[PDB]
Amino acid sequence: MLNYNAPTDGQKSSIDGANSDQMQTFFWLKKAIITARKEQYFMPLASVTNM
Amino acid sequence: SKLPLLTENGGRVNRVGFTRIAREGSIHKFGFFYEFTQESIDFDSDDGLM
Repeated sequence: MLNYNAPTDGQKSSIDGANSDQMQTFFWLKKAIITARKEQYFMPLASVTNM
Repeated sequence: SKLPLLTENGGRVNRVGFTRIAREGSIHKFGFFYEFTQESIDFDSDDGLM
């Protein structure tokens, strides 16, 4: 029978021979995870003097 | 030596015969098949494999 088996972990599919292997084995979201800024407390307190 | 000659009198001479032959032929049967699974189609990287 033609089986998918598990192309990852070293068990090639039935359709694939000795030379071939699956091209796509995962899906990629393309939306990354990011971290925002840390809030600041002392900075708004200050006033500015020109020089 | 074996020509079909006649004489003026005639009579029951020079009789011949015929034959027929028969021939024949027959037919036979062939076939083969293959199998697959659902995951073999769903998760394979190439669509249109079937």
